[PDB]
Amino acid sequence: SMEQVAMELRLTELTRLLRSVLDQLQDKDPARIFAQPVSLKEVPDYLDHIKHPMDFATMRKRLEAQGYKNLHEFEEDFDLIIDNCMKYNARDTVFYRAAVRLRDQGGVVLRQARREVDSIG
Repeated sequence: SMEQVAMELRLTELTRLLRSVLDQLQDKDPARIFAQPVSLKEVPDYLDHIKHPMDFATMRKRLEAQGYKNLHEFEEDFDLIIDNCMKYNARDTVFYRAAVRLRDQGGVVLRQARREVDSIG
C-alpha cells in the first residue's frame, strides 16, 4: 500500500535523525569506554550483575536495521549504557565517572532531538 510506504519513509527519516543523535552522543565518549560490549572473556561474571548489557556498537546495529520505532526506544538503550556502568563500577572509577559525563552531556542532545522528533513528526 501507499500508506505502508509512507510509514516506511517516516521510519527511514527517524533512522536518519537517530543516526545523527548517535554520532553526537558517541562523541561525548572520547575514551571509547562505551563503544563495544563488555567482554565476557575479560569480565566473566558480568551477566550475573547486568541483565541487559548495552553499548554503542550494539545500538548502531539495531539502528541500521531500522529497529528503533520511536525516540523512547533509543533513549532506553542509551540509558542502559549509563545505568549498567554506574551499577557495575564504583564511584571512584574512571568508568563510573565517564558515564556521569556522558549522561550530563548527552542530556542536552537528547532534549533537542525530542523537540525535532515532535516538530517534524
